[PDB]
Amino acid sequence: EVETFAFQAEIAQLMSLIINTFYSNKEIFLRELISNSSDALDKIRYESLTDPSKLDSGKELHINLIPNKQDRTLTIVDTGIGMTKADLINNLGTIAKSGTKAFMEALQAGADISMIGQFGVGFYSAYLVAEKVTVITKHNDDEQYAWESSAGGSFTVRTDTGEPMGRGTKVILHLKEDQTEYLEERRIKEIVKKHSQFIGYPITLFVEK
Ligand SMILES: Cn1c(=O)oc2cc(S(N)(=O)=O)ccc21
Repeated sequence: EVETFAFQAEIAQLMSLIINTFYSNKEIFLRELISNSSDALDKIRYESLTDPSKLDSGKELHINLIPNKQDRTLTIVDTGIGMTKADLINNLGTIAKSGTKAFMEALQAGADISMIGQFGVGFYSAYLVAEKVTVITKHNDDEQYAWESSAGGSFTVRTDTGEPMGRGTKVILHLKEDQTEYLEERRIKEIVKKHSQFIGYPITLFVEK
């Protein structure tokens, strides 16, 4: 059972701007997604401070980076708080409408796309390098869901029947044909060292056969 939704007009405009603007510094997508994962891990850690049972779905707080050259996917996995179905539909738990408004005013006033994260809509920087993005997520208060969009004004949400995750979020980037450098081990390490050196959770870069 697959539900198809239209993006709010402002969010469709944001993804069009990300996809169509000439902007060479695409590597910041990874910083933005890792920062999102850190934020989600902060949230479940804070909740566990007064209620330890919130970690019954998994005690480890970490971030894994999983490149797959056969599938041409880069997957960012975290064991953070996750998102409910309502969160997914409401722009993946962001205030994307007012964030897009502020971001686009900043762009016409000196800013560049690399500062997208200061406006709370850094997730959509995934479309700098991905033709399609799948988000698998599991929140303690809801079931496991899959969100997916190839932009173009719509996204889908369905119940996920894949591997159960316990708790957290998995962002699967289906990379553009000319963006496969972000599957290379040395390129990912360089980006993590450059932009994510002070993230307070272990980041594990998986290797391939
Ligand atoms: C293939 N794959 C995937 O799609 O998500 C994964 C998560 C893990 S984890 N973080 O549990 O080691 C390991 C492998 C995968």
